[PDB]
Amino acid sequence: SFIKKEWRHVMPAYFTGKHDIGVTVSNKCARGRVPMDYVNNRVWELSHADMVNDLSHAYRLFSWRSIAAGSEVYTQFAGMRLTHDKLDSIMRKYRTLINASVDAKTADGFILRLFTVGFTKKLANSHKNHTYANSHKARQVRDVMVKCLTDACESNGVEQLCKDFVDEKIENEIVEKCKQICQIEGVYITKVKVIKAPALSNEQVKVLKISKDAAQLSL
Amino acid sequence: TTLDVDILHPSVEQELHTNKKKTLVPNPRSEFLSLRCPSCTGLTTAFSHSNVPVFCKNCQTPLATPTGGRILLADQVEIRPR
Amino acid sequence: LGPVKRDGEIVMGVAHIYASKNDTFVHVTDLSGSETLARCTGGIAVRAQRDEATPYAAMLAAQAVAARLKELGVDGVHIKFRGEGGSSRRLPAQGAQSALRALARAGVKIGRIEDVTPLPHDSTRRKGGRRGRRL
Amino acid sequence: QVKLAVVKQVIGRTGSRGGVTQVRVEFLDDSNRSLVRNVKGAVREGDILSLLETEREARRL
Amino acid sequence: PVKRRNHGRSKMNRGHTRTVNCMNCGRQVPKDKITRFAIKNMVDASSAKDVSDACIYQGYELPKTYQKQYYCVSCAVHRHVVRPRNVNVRRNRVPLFLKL
Amino acid sequence: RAKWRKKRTRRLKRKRRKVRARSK
RNA sequence: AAGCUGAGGCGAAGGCGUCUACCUAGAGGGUUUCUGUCGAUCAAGGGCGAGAGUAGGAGUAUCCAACAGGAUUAGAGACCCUGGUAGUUCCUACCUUAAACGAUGCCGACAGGAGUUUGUCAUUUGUUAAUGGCAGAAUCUUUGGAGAAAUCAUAGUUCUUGGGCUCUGGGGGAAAUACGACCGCAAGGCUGAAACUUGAAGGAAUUGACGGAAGGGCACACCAGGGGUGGAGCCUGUGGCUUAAUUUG
Repeated sequence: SFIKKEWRHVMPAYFTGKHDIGVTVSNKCARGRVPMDYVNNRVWELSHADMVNDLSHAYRLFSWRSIAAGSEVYTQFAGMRLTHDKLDSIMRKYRTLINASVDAKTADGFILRLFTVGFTKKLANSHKNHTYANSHKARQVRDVMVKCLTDACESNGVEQLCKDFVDEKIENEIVEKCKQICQIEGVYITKVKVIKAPALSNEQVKVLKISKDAAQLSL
Repeated sequence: TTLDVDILHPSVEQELHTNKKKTLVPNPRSEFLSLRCPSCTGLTTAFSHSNVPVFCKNCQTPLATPTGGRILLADQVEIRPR
Repeated sequence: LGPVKRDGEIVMGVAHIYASKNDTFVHVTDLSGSETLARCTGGIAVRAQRDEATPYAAMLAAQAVAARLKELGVDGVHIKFRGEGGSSRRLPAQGAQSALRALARAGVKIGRIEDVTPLPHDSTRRKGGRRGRRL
Repeated sequence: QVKLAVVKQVIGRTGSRGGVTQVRVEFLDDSNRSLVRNVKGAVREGDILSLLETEREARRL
Repeated sequence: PVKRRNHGRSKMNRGHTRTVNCMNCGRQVPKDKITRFAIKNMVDASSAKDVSDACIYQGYELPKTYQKQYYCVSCAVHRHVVRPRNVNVRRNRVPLFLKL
Repeated sequence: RAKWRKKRTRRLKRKRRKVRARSK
């Protein structure tokens, strides 16, 4: 009934590992064919907390496409998101919400679309309940959110990016600038969708620690 | 005190607080400032509100610059009352 | 027979509890997307149609899966909650939270519970009309 | 198979016709846990109730 | 005569406003005219202590669902979100909670 | 309902139009 | 185009919510700029005008008048359910109506406090703030006056009756009618009688009674039960039929 389906381990660090993540099951390779003719671009979806066994950053989510392998499936950056609980929690009333979608190429061969959400803050001297950013002072922030995010993405390679999303380095570099204009509390980087992934080259196998068993098959 | 207000001879506060036109004699709140960049020693007249950004004869940068109301005094620059 | 476990390892899966009025789904599957045993209130869950969605019948279906899971045998399954679709904007029913709790006391290890309800951004018309349903 | 609760506290009464009580119970099995179950008759605190099914709490309050 | 100065509408200065739907009737109603921001726990309360035995990851924070709810007058009255009240305390524009 | 009464006359008129043209 | 989204902003009203570049209009503020009464309101006349509707192309996902089944009901042409074409979207011509509602025409002056809030300026280092100015937007109140009352900072300054212009009503039906005209592809719009007919038709608020309205209480009202009645024979009471009378409530 279930018998003869061949289970395989899942496996690039990067941020953490604890390289093995989970076991995924497909089917027997029945000749005339490769292992990679199954497990065809399956995405997976994992918190940062799954591999390090730590709370904190539990909410952030990572995803990896099934780029290559047969003995043991190796994988590649698909993107990021939040848990829907966390994203929903951030929104508040009586505050100017601010977005900034950015199409941005990396230093290496990805193309990404990053997003963000940032709110204004009341502080100390203002007694009124609602503080709303001006259209101009909202459009000032979108320039700061784009320029910081697009420059920091463009300069560094993608392992540094995926480390910095855990470390919230780009978050803090925004609030630097805003102090001058609008304080802006909150600020999370929400999503990054991968538009154009690198195709499986033999140089990329040498980068991501993919074994000889894989590149014998899928090339 | 709705009934009694003395309106022939009001206070010095109340003339400043009321509108430009609403005063007992209507007359404006805007005067010709003398100015000086510490670079030069030439003493330049200007209209406080303006429209036009103000230069001295000698330098190049505007002495004052235009907003809605009063002139925005760029740099360290000063006013001699005359 | 399945996992071919290493020695001292834990195998994890997924729940996909689709809870909606009239039915409940406990369609467990691998992270990649290969479906293991599922079941639901309507099928092996009961009879009637009266009592498809009711939280006894969800609790019965969520033991019937976890009979199999130990057998397969997985270990723990991540739980994602699906309520109902976009136009209706409906979040999960009561039959969710009894189905989840039957997996716990089955018992099966769990972790990372999420609400993955497909909500729109504006988008489309509901049933009924202007006045809508009036009963 | 035939498990044995005991009534900690009577919260109140319920049903359409006021026919039934409902009660916080701590299991006498000794596994431990608290179950909120609807009993039929009349119940003095500390009474022991035999339940065919230990699972499912009643509904709401 | 006029029951309310408002007319049951909270809109001043604008001719038109967007529509939403009561969750139950599914009825189209203007946005200006019975909203609740609604935080409920995703597991429950009595379910939660049974769960936290079987949790991978220690301690953990079991998440909350959030929902902005739109009703309509007919739907709101039937569910006892709102009720009618006396002509004098109609004016009372604050909710039930009170603080010092 | 006045709306309907209005609808009824609209109809009533459209008929007298018809009959009348029978005879133009 | 969710959430942000509010008795918040803009627009002559209808109306207008992702982001980017593009052409375009203007209100408010500030102004020791310029002109010098150029203005107010309006029959005709001219444009803009929700949604439905019409004509011809381009689309056709969702939802859906009609229609088709399925339930429910005495019947159900409906409410509930499953499908569904016209429409719903874009472009070119039309139509010109809505509870198009602040059911409150437009311009002008004055008359009371209170704190909100949007834009912008002014004097202060309380600078995403404090106090004050004009212009908006609402609100509160033990204030005055008005009103039939509900209520209203305008619906006040009105038998203590006159700042300036425009349109409308003259008990209720008959009548969003008839006839005639003009506009319209058509659906219709607009202007608008009489014969006859009637003693009320309406407005606000009070007291009851009522609600398949809500919230408080209660009782054989139900719950849990106990014993009966309704069936059988007989005793009695009452309707029917019978009778000279079957006295009567």
